[PDB]
Amino acid sequence: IEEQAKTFLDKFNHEAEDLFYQSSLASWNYNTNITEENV
Amino acid sequence: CPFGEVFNATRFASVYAWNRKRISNCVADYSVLYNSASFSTFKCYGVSPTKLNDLCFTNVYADSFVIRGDEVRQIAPGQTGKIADYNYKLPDDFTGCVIAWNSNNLDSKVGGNYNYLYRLFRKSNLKPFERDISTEIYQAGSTPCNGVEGFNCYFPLQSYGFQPTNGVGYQPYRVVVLSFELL
Amino acid sequence: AHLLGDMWGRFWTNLYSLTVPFGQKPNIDVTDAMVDQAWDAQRIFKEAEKFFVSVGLPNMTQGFWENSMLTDPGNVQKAVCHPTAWDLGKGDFRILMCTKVTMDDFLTAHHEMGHIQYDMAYAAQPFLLRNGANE
Ligand SMILES: *[C@@H]1O[C@H](CO)[C@@H](O[C@@H]2O[C@H](CO)[C@@H](O[C@@H]3O[C@H](CO)[C@@H](O)[C@H](O)[C@H]3NC(C)=O)[C@H](O)[C@H]2NC(C)=O)[C@H](O)[C@H]1NC(C)=O
Ligand SMILES: *[C@@H]1O[C@H](CO)[C@@H](O[C@@H]2O[C@H](CO)[C@@H](O)[C@H](O)[C@H]2NC(C)=O)[C@H](O)[C@H]1NC(C)=O
Ligand SMILES: *[C@@H]1O[C@H](CO)[C@@H](O)[C@H](O)[C@H]1NC(C)=O
Repeated sequence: IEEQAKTFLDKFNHEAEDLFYQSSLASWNYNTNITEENV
Repeated sequence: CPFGEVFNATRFASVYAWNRKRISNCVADYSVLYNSASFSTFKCYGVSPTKLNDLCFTNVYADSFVIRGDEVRQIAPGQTGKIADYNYKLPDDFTGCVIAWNSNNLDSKVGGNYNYLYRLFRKSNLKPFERDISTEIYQAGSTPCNGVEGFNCYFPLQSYGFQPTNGVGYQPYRVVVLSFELL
Repeated sequence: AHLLGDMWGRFWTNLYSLTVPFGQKPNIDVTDAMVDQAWDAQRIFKEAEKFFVSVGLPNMTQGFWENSMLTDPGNVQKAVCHPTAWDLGKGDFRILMCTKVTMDDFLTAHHEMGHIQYDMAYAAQPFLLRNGANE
């Protein structure tokens, strides 16, 4: 049913925004200061 | 009136289990509040702010919690959203005042402060000033799901992961809601 | 195919010195007027922010000014130097470039700020719809 999909995406929209953040914040620290302990 | 704790606390309270201090017989000076200029939001609803230091009630309640920056607009009479629906609901004839100030340096910590949760699923919106600290699993489409995540079903609490490098509107704000009542 | 200005003939932009219509007229270049008024690294973006507030678009987010790295650092710091605009999430927008005082990087400052103002506008949609409308 359609209302089950709305409750699916809200759970997604909260877990993704944090996991995309850190995964892109760590790509910033590699791009502006290169070590291999950043890669 | 001992506003000490109630304001300058070292650790606030979650948004899904707000606190509730019942200020009582005292000498309250809302001027030190009103003019402190440290507050980013000071709205008064039942009564304009300057006339507070000239009235008397029966009880003042003070509720305290921590939310995101752009969720301070749901702490008002007659709103909707994840916070006002089921975390903290204000009646439709509110009387007190709502105060809020940014607290990025105290509550946000590098790596993410995962200790500030909020409820994001409930059966029905809260009654005004009602509180719900249960954790019983949710319930998606018709199905048992005897305590256990999975297809259409999952915990009801999420956590702000606050970070210090978060644009405004994503940084933690501390909120205090004063509610004057007259039994 | 081997006389077009690059390896594949994709751009003909390296044929300008052979195909210039009037070579006795200098094509306008404001790089000397930038180093005659002591414009720092920060003036190029502050005049860029005044262009966008001139048309009715919001300011920079004020986290934009500390977190960003507008030049290569004062350290001899190994850091991929390539103009780009980042949208890390949670309303945190950063620009990474190594800007020199030139009208070339005066223009790509306006280009890279345009990616930011596009990013700041659709930040109220859900997460899976925060791209451009097509590629
Ligand atoms: C915990 O809450 C307290 C009550 O709001 C905060 O207290 C106040 O800090 C002010 C500094 O901005 C003090 O102000 C000044 O007071 C001196 C005399 O002490 C006057 O000469 C100055 O004119 C006056 N300046 C201003 C801004 O008008 C207040 O005196 C002080 N309130 C008290 C204690 O009576 C605390 O700041 C807060 N916790 C902390 C440490 O931040
Ligand atoms: C690149 O960044 C890393 C981490 O951000 C730096 O490495 C260490 O960072 C910690 C902070 O958590 C410091 O306490 C250490 O002193 C750092 N290591 C060293 C050897 O200094 C690293 O320093 C950065 N690169 C440069 C060139 O400074
Ligand atoms: C943008 O910032 C400038 C100062 O940096 C300020 O004067 C201006 O009012 C701001 N724009 C808006 C719409 O507030």
